[PDB]
Amino acid sequence: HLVRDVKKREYPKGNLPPDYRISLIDIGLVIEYLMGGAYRCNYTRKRFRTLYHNLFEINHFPFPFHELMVWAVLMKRQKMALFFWQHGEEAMAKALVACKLCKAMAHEASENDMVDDISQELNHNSRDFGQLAVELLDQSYKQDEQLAMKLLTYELKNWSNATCLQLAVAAKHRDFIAHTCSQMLLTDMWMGRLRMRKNSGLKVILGILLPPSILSLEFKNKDDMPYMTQALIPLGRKIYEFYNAPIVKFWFYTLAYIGYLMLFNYIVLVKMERWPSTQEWIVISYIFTLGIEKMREILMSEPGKLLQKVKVWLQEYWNVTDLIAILLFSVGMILRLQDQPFRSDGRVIYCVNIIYWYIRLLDIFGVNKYLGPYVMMIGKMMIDMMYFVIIMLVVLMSFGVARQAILFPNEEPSWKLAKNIFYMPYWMIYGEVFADQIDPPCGQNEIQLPPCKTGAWIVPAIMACYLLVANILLVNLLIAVFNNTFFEVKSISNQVWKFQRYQLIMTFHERPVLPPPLIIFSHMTMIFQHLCCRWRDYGLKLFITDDELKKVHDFEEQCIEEYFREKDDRFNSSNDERIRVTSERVENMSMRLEEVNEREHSMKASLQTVDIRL
Amino acid sequence: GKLLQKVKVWLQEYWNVTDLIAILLFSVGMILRLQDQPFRSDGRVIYCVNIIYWYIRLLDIFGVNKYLGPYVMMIGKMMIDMMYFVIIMLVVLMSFGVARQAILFPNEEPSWKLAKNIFYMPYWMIYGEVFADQIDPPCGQNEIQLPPCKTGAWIVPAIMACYLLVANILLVNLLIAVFNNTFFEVKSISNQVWKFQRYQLIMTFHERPVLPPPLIIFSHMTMIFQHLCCRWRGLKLFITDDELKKVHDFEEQCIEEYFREKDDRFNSSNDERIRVTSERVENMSMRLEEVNEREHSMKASLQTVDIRL
Ligand SMILES: CC(C)CCC[C@@H](C)[C@H]1CC[C@H]2[C@@H]3CC=C4C[C@@H](OC(=O)CCC(=O)O)CC[C@]4(C)[C@H]3CC[C@]12C
Ligand SMILES: CC(C)CCC[C@@H](C)[C@H]1CC[C@H]2[C@@H]3CC=C4C[C@@H](OC(=O)CCC(=O)O)CC[C@]4(C)[C@H]3CC[C@]12C
Ligand SMILES: CC(C)CCC[C@@H](C)[C@H]1CC[C@H]2[C@@H]3CC=C4C[C@@H](OC(=O)CCC(=O)O)CC[C@]4(C)[C@H]3CC[C@]12C
Ligand SMILES: CC(C)CCC[C@@H](C)[C@H]1CC[C@H]2[C@@H]3CC=C4C[C@@H](OC(=O)CCC(=O)O)CC[C@]4(C)[C@H]3CC[C@]12C
Ligand SMILES: CC(C)CCC[C@@H](C)[C@H]1CC[C@H]2[C@@H]3CC=C4C[C@@H](OC(=O)CCC(=O)O)CC[C@]4(C)[C@H]3CC[C@]12C
Ligand SMILES: CC(C)CCC[C@@H](C)[C@H]1CC[C@H]2[C@@H]3CC=C4C[C@@H](OC(=O)CCC(=O)O)CC[C@]4(C)[C@H]3CC[C@]12C
Ligand SMILES: CC(C)CCC[C@@H](C)[C@H]1CC[C@H]2[C@@H]3CC=C4C[C@@H](OC(=O)CCC(=O)O)CC[C@]4(C)[C@H]3CC[C@]12C
Ligand SMILES: CC(C)CCC[C@@H](C)[C@H]1CC[C@H]2[C@@H]3CC=C4C[C@@H](OC(=O)CCC(=O)O)CC[C@]4(C)[C@H]3CC[C@]12C
Ligand SMILES: CC(C)CCC[C@@H](C)[C@H]1CC[C@H]2[C@@H]3CC=C4C[C@@H](OC(=O)CCC(=O)O)CC[C@]4(C)[C@H]3CC[C@]12C
Ligand SMILES: CC(C)CCC[C@@H](C)[C@H]1CC[C@H]2[C@@H]3CC=C4C[C@@H](OC(=O)CCC(=O)O)CC[C@]4(C)[C@H]3CC[C@]12C
Ligand SMILES: CCC1(c2ccccc2)C(=O)NCNC1=O
Repeated sequence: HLVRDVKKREYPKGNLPPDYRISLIDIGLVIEYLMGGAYRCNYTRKRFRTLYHNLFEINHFPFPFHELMVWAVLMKRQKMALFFWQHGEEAMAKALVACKLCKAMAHEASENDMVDDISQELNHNSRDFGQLAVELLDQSYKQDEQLAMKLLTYELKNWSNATCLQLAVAAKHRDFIAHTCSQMLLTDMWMGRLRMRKNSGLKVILGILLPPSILSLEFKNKDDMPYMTQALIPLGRKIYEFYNAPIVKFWFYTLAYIGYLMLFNYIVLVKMERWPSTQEWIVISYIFTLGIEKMREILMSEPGKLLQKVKVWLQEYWNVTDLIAILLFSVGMILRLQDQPFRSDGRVIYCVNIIYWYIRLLDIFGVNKYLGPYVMMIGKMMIDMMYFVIIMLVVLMSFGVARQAILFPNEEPSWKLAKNIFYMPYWMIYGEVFADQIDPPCGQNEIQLPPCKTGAWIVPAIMACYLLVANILLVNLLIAVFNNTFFEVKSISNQVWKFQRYQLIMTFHERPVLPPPLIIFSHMTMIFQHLCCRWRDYGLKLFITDDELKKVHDFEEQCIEEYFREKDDRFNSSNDERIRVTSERVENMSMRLEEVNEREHSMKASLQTVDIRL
Repeated sequence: GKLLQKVKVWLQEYWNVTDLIAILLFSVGMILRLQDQPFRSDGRVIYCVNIIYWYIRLLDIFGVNKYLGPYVMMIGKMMIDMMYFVIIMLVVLMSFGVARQAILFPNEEPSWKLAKNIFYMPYWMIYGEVFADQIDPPCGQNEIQLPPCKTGAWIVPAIMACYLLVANILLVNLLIAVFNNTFFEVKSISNQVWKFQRYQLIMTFHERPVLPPPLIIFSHMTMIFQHLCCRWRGLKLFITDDELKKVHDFEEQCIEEYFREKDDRFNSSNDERIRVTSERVENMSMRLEEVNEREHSMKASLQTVDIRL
């Protein structure tokens, strides 16, 4: 099923004839499609294409097990694949790749409507291989924490030059990106080349606001852990390593967002004249220079097809709601630069972006380890709040239509009838019963009150039923929902926060130095450098040597051997297996001891016969 | 011994710190009140600020009772969850307030009352006052000619609706859930911490003077006079050496019985019983195989010797 899809999508054939002898080149194209992204497998590298063309001790694969694992995972031979995982090397890479392969064959088989037993069992094998990765990583963390880092970040040349961090995030395997080893390593990329492991927020902000405070900060050495993408003199390196550190580039974009948001408030509370004010020109700068940055994230993303780059970008929901608000603020500008009333309406459009850009402070707030899980808590409870909104919408419009029609009989077609359905009953949920208009005094002589509309006594009574259902039934049931969905959403949103930290370090490592209002200088540097170097890759890898590659390898088979050894020891000392082994040995006692008694019967009988003959 | 270390140990107790702060502000209020106007009203204002603190302290006063004290520590532990709610609600409140003030009043001038109108109306909106006359005021019509509707003023009831839904229904109920799931943990910790702070309670009131604060100046002058005249001219039991011998022997009895009862629980837990039985049964299998081989040889030798006889 896979080989038909990768050949039909390459050169549109259709159903390939079943006699097709699927080449290792063709297997390589299956591997790239299931992996996704920029993974370009060693089969379809241009050297092995030459080798297959020139052949159909340079025939044996240097590390055969790696190719066997991929062979057994693609053909669903699970017990064979788990034996291949133990016997070998780069096992951390092998388990995380097999976790992504098993998940990728899972949704492909469900898409092709292959039988459900295929899709369930491939998702079971994905959880098995992913669980072996956590239990190997934990065992590496117990022995030597520093060598576990090198295992997590070294450049996996046999797996399209990725690292074990990138492979797990691509596999969305949340527990691997939430273990203590990965989080304290992601902290090390966050602080960058700074060793300021204390009161981190205050010292970095004082470095930004007062640039002389950078010189009093403790910086790590040049060989502690060089996480990098592609491979007076103190004081210049001190400023450069500070103003490239990802935690520095965060708070320097954050004090420019808080500086933007403080400025835009001033232009809309205070009047706007015909031409833009000095404050408003800094605002207009911030939106468009951000729009160039949001454009940059699309073009310099992972895929190659422009539409596939766009599809990667639409996945992040905070990124797409940036560009909608940027285009909305542009529309608000062009109207604002015209004569009123066009200006008045572009004033209004400006104030509606305020509804968005304070809510984007929620995402900036997500960096903190306490407010961050609180924010993802809010998003999950709103799905429960939508069901509250639908049930409330029936009860609100049932009171609203009944009140507007009984109290106001002889009305005419107007859209204000629709407003009066939703106006008064909606504010009754929030503490205002509109007490003067509950039961207005009618049909009496105060002056002379107007005559009572027929059936107006029903309006207090259906008010009573509506306020009981709204405020003591459905709001109270929403409280009961929110408690009993709070625990599991808490446990999920901590681990999802710890998993989306990886996105947060890696994007800010790729964002420019200067803030959004000054990003036009760095953006001109990138455009000029790309054009001039033409005339004349992602992630932070450790890029290790060869003799350290051997050593990091030897650390890892000892972790495979010790993991499997403690698994055999825990099984052979668990109470379940001790009762089993005791019971089976006692069963083999009973045939034995009964045989001893029958033979001692013949021995005592032969002793009696010899006693007769002696 | 050092004065700064004395100050730091004293500054560990937070109530003590806020006491010294409140006494300094009451001193400042006294000085401004014993001057003349326009300073006497300011000293009165400082006095009325200080009564808020001297009323809250009642919670520390109430912290001796077995039921109220842990409740006060519970309130203190849920303040942090409220602080997170405060930040989130502040973001939503400022969004509605800025949108309201900028849309409804479009020709204002630089003034600090803009910041008041940002925060005033949305904040009282959370506590059951929707300010019904100013939700959608009638405009753009004659009934007297009402002033023309500001452009986009229809948005204000809609962002009102969304703000009140995300204020009174979402965040408050989420804080109910947050307080409600963490109540058990905070309860257990607050009872244990209250039982711990009772030591500081007894200790401090053992060392405090007898006369009340309004008459502690007599005990304080007695203390300074006693310190001078005697310079010139915890609660322990101080047991005898015999009783030291008895409490010592009591303590080896408890240490022995502790280790012995631990070894009994280890050698009567189901885990060790199953382990020990399994090891014995393994040795039994080797030995019964040996007895089988030997007695088979013995039966064969008995048959051969019976052939001999
Ligand atoms: C780093 C983060 C935490 C804060 C960065 C933002 C502030 C430094 C900015 C944002 C809003 C700015 C204010 C916006 C508007 C004005 C009015 C402006 O006055 C006028 O335009 C008319 C009178 C005159 O010309 O002085 C004087 C500067 C001031 C106070 C600005 C001072 C600088 C402020 C506080
Ligand atoms: C780049 C932003 C996002 C963050 C950094 C904030 C500051 C660099 C900005 C924010 C507010 C700005 C101020 C806003 C308004 C004014 C008034 C302006 O006054 C005049 O031009 C007076 C004469 C005239 O009216 O033409 C002088 C610049 C100044 C102080 C600006 C200086 C630069 C400030 C402090
Ligand atoms: C003044 C009035 C108009 C109030 C404004 C109401 C809305 C415009 C805001 C208020 C709260 C916001 C929500 C707060 C929390 C979240 C979770 C967050 O989403 C995520 O983190 C993605 C994962 C997830 O949804 O759990 C950002 C979107 C969302 C739904 C926000 C969407 C926009 C909302 C509904
Ligand atoms: C069940 C709950 C969760 C949602 C249902 C409530 C909303 C859909 C309602 C309640 C208040 C309504 C608003 C109340 C008042 C107005 C003003 C109205 O504008 C005018 O009447 C023009 C100005 C004027 O004539 O005074 C336009 C509709 C609107 C925004 C209404 C739109 C629909 C709203 C937001
Ligand atoms: C399942 C639930 C969501 C149903 C809710 C339906 C009502 C909210 C809708 C459906 C039909 C609507 C009516 C359809 C037609 C008209 C005529 C319309 O008249 C005009 O616009 C004036 C015509 C002119 O003079 O040009 C005013 C709104 C009104 C009463 C509408 C008011 C709102 C109504 C009752
Ligand atoms: C289904 C849930 C999740 C969302 C709620 C959707 C509806 C209940 C809202 C969305 C759009 C609203 C409408 C948007 C605009 C108007 C025009 C508005 O017209 C006026 O106020 C005319 C001016 C006047 O004379 O007063 C009357 C309310 C109405 C129909 C609103 C009624 C309530 C609607 C249908
Ligand atoms: C009239 C207006 C100004 C309202 C006043 C509100 C606050 C001044 C009060 C109300 C409840 C008080 C809280 C109630 C409970 C506690 C626990 C208590 O803390 C402890 O006992 C732990 C600290 C220690 O004793 O070492 C005293 C602080 C605190 C947070 C209090 C701090 C002051 C608060 C917030
Ligand atoms: C849960 C969190 C988000 C609450 C945060 C709300 C506060 C930051 C706001 C809400 C109401 C505000 C107050 C509303 C009114 C006033 C009166 C104002 O006094 C004057 O303007 C003096 C002259 C006059 O009274 O007209 C000074 C600011 C103050 C205390 C405001 C200070 C800031 C407050 C306390
Ligand atoms: C980004 C979030 C977290 C905080 C947003 C804070 C705003 C509510 C503050 C910060 C900048 C403030 C402005 C900074 C400068 C001024 C000028 C100031 O003008 C004067 O003081 C002139 C003399 C006078 O009229 O008193 C009036 C307040 C105002 C508009 C401030 C109003 C309130 C603002 C917008
Ligand atoms: C964790 C939470 C509780 C922190 C909340 C901090 C801010 C939201 C508060 C604290 C101090 C407040 C300020 C204290 C005093 C004033 C002066 C006040 O000025 C006036 O009212 C001037 C007189 C007039 O009304 O014209 C306007 C609100 C403002 C800026 C307040 C706005 C809201 C502030 C910044
Ligand atoms: C506009 C907000 C922001 C930002 C700032 C801090 C954290 C996350 C995002 C920015 O200032 N420029 C780059 N991207 C962005 O959207």
